[PDB]
Amino acid sequence: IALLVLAQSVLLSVKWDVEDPVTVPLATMSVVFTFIFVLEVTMKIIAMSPAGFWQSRRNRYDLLVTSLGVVWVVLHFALLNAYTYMMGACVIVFRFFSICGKHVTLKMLLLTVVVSMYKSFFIIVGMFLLLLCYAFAGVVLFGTVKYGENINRHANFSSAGKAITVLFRIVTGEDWNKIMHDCMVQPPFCTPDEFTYWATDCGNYAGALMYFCSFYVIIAYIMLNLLVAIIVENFSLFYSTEE
Amino acid sequence: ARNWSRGAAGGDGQEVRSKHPTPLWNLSDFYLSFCNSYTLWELFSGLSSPNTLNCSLDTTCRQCVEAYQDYDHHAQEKYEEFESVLHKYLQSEEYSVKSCPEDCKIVYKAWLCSQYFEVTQFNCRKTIPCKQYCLEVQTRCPFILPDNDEVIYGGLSSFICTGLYETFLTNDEPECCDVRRE
Amino acid sequence: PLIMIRAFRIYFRFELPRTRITNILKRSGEQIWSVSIFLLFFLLLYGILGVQMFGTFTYHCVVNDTKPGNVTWNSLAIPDTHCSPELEEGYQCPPGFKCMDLEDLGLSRQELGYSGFNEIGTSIFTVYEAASQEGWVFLMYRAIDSFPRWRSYFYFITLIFFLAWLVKNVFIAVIIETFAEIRVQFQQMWAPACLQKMMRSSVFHMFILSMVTVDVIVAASNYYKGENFRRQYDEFYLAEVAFTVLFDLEALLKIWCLGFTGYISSSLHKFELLLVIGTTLHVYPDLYHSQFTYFQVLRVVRLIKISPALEDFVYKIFGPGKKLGSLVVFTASLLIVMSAISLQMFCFVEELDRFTTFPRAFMSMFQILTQEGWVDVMDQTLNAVGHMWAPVVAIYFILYHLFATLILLSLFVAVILDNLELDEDLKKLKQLKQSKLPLRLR
Amino acid sequence: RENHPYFDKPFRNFCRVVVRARFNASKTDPVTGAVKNTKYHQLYDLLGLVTYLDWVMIIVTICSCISMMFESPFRRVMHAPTLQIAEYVFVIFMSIELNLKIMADGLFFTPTAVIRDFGGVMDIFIYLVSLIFLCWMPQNVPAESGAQLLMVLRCLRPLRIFKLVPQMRKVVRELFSGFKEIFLVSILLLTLMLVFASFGVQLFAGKLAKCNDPNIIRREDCNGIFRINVSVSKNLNLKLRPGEKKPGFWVPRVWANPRNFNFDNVGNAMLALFEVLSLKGWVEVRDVIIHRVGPIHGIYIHVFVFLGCMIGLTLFVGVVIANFNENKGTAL
Repeated sequence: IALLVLAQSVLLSVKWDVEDPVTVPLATMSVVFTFIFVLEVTMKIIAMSPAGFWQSRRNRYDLLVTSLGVVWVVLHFALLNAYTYMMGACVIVFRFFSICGKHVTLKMLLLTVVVSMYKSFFIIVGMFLLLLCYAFAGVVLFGTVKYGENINRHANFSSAGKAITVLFRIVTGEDWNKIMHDCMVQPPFCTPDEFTYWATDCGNYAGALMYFCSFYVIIAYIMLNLLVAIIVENFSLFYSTEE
Repeated sequence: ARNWSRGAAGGDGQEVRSKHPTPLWNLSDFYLSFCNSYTLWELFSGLSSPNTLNCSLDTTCRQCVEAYQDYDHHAQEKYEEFESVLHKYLQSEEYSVKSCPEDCKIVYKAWLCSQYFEVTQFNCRKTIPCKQYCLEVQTRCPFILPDNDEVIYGGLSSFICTGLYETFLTNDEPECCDVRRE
Repeated sequence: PLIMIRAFRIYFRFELPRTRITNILKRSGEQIWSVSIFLLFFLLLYGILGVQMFGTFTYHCVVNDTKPGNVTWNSLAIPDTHCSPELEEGYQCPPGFKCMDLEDLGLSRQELGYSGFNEIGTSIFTVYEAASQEGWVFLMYRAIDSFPRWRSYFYFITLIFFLAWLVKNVFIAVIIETFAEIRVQFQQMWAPACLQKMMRSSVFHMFILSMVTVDVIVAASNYYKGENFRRQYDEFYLAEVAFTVLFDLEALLKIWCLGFTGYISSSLHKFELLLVIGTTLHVYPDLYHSQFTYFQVLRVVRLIKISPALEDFVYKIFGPGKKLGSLVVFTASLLIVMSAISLQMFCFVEELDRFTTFPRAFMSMFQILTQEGWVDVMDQTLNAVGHMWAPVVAIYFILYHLFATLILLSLFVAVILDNLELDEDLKKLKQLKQSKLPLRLR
Repeated sequence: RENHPYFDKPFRNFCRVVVRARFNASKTDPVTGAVKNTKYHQLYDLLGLVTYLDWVMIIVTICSCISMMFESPFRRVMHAPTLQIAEYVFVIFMSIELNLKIMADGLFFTPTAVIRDFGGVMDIFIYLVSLIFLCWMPQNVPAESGAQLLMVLRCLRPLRIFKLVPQMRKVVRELFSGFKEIFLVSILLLTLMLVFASFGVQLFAGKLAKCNDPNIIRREDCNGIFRINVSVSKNLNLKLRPGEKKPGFWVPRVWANPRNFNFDNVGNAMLALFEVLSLKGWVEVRDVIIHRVGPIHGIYIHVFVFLGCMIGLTLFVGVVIANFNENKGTAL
């Protein structure tokens, strides 16, 4: 069964279309493999109790996977559209997600991931909220940016959802240099401003020197290792080899 | 006189086409098609390196008139390449909500007729510095850094005209007509 | 060049026996094996999910007039966008410029980069390219205007929340735990009168400190001032020679009045004698602002005597001297090893440039080392190496990159955790020993 | 309780009833009243980690953020009737809570007050700014005067969510717990910054400039409009036809330094050092200093980053994991 669940997952080699003549007999082959699998799941639920099959997690997860697989089989033979193969890709991902019952060490590291994700309610929403506020301050001054290859049409200082995405880029440590060095725009590279910071496009000369260090030196050196330390304190408690 | 936004023969002047406009003209009224903004006779009067009115005074001028159209063609090559590059762009206008690419091209060609043709000319009906045109480009066009293949460039864009120790009106203010919308 | 490891025989012998060595190497090898197959299982998961998620990335918006016989970038636009024929997917550019396929136009799978999600190994290499921590703008800038909003943005936020920020960092925890095992095994192992008025007073130390601060503010105060300079007689030079001969006469006074046997016993006075020699040789004209300008800029380390807190932190960052200097020596050694092996394997196939000097191979293994872009080197080699002979040297570069970067830097942060914790004896003595608002009120 | 003549600034019952509304966290049985080993607990614990008035302040902050998300430079706030309800409701309910607080006890003279650190002062500073921004309404301000410092502090809002939530309060206590420790570490990093900035201005001053057009080598000849190619695609490796030229256009020749970095003064050399201190964008500058100024010069930047990014960044990430052993409880 451990080699059949790996032989099932290698059929995602080709991006699934409705014209490739070599993925439909392999689709029929995976239909036969899911028929063998649901035969084995039926003999397993007639092997032991259904009550303990319900009290355990992996058993009822596999029962959900087999129910979604059989409804995938009957809806592929009823509808024949691409949405059937999309939810078939989804149940194949759920089948590869049923890797939990055989190994002990990968589970200890997914439990490390589980207590990483549940417990850490502290600093993920801190980082989201600070990238949100810095998006607001990018709007309240630096809102109209001149263009290059860095500041493209995909992440610029216009909308603060798009400036959530700009902050979300700048926190990652890559190329924040010429990001900051696209909007320091002063004469003789600017139009003379008299009364309004909106109509015209201009960049700060020294308030940017204040601002971008005020953003970067306090979180973007020290809080990513706090997330590292989250994975460290999830690691030393749950992982064990032979003692 | 009449400015050369229109007119074919009743516009105080003729469009040059061949070696026909000037055998022996004491007064010249001929304008051009390419850089009509810059007047021909005042160009001769101020600075005219190939041949000029005074040179003839002490057919030479028509000889350099043909060279002038050829130089204009060269200028057309510069302008044409710049417009073509903008054609294969998708951020030509969207780059800024204030500045416009049309103004960028008009001041581009203006500076092309400012530091390829270094002429001071009267009759412009306006007094504005000439070299300033390059600075004008710096304020109406976005940053387009060139390929770093030959030499690595630390964020230095290609459109920029000035820089360290460049001729950006340094102790000189040549006067000529400017053409802009706003 | 592995012969130089033959020169490391005296220090490969240790004070503890080989059974503990083999036990820690076998258990840490099991640890790196298990965490690395967790990585490769998530890598195969993201590979098949990117093959299902993404398509053939040849669907640019280049004008339909493209000459197949003369395929060149001139037709293609500078800020090129990509349009995919599928409705409500790829953003469409203003009319007049229709979009056609580029793979059908006479290009193969090699000339259009090595990134992509068509097959298994290309998607493996693409998901391993996006863990570079640098220039992942590429694939997301390809995927924003090819696939719609929630699909692209959800896959890329889960990729950056999982692959780059969580499982980059589980190996840090691994090597932290192996040094914790090293910690528990190492716990299981065991006129002269100026000496009376100037050396005792505090005016001379603040005098020479103010001299050092005015030296470091006069040496860096010289910006451009045009292109007119003459180093034989100019400001910030005769003052520099004046302060230099002042420091030389002061050091001669310190060596005459104190002696010689009280000068060697300090660990920084030999550095002060080397400082004196370096500032004596730098103020010669031939060696002014030359290669030997090492010994003018590092006078800032004299300022260490302002606060004792930073001095005890320096004492806690150093400790003994067989754990942090031996490590920079052995990183230098393996750097020389790997630059020599790359210089030996890539000077006979002649399909890689930047190979003039040993500096260039040093910079090549340095850019492998330094978490930066290392796919351009294989993009410039493997398109000229061949078709059937690519994946073996690919996974050789993968193994070299991974044995130099993802472990060695985590070896540094784990050994700095070993350096910054206390010792396992003073902890027990402090355990057995444990058995403003006055200003506000004022 | 004594030594204040202006104590208890202006009934005294209603506000103290409405502020100390002690909602129950865990509802118990009417028999014994023990701890709750039941499924439905996390909703009622998320419901009631603060008071109900503090719940309405958290709700109006989050809805003001998601409404104020669709701010844009051409989607204004101060002109339209649609979006002014944020400032109105924000100012008015702050005035309600602050009039309740100053009617109740006072401002700072009581120990029941929140003001011992960041919280009270930051509340009253955000309230002064938001009061004088609800009253000002200019429809034309440029980038030239310093009152927009006011307007850049107008959106420091979520340093007040760190006040009311005690968990967020304790992690921002953690965030300034080692701030003095990392002040000393920043002094050490600043000394490395100063010594290499002195190194940069001691060797490279005015030497990074060269002709933008590679072909020409002398400044005397640095005059005219040369032809510059324009970058098309870094990743593609297309081979140009024999009789074709890369796209480009005609530009003047200039002897100019790079934009992003230079080492002529201490400030811009310090900006170059800072930009390479994050370990990105660096092989550009490395290949510049190898290619142009000398083959003997880039090795100094090699040994500098080999000392910097391995002894200062690591001292950061080491003294903070040591401090996380200190404060989260794995120290002794």
